[PDB]
Amino acid sequence: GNRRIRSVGEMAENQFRVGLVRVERAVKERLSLGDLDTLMPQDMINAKPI
Amino acid sequence: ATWWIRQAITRSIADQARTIRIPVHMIETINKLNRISRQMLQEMGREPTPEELAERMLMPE
Amino acid sequence: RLVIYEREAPEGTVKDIKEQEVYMGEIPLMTDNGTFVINGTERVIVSQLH
Repeated sequence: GNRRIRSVGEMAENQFRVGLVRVERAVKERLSLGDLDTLMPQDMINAKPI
Repeated sequence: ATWWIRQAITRSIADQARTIRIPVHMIETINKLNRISRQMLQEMGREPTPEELAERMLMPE
Repeated sequence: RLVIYEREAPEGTVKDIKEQEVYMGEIPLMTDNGTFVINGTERVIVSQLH
C-alpha cells in the first residue's frame, strides 16, 4: 500500500511531458523577439527533440 | 566594442569548437540545413530526404 | 493557437494565427498484444513498482 504500479501509458506520458518542457524553453526563447503576422506555431516547435 | 567582442566569440567558435576543424562557410552551410530541416520536418509531417532539401538548397544537392 | 495582445491595453489580441496541427514527433503505438516495434524489434515496456 506504499508501493505503486506504473505502466507503459503513464511512463510514456512523463517522457512526452519532458519533451514539451524542452520545447517550452524554445517557445519562450523565440517569443522574446518575434514580429507580428510573420511567424507561426511551426517556426518555433522542433520535432526532433520531442 | 559590442561588434568587436561578438566578432571574436563567434569567429572563435568557428575554429576551435570542432574536433575536426571546418571552415566558416561550412558552418553557415550547415545551419542552412538545420534551419531548413526545422521547417521541412514539421512542414511535411515526415521529414526531408537527402534529396528534398537538396532542392531547397542552392548547393550541388 | 498563437495570440498577440495589444501593447499596453486590456488583453485584446492584435492577431492570432491558429497554426493548423504543428507536427511534434511520432509516438510509438502499442500492438494488439501489448508489444512495441522499435527497430523491427518487438519490445515490451515492463510496468514499474516505485
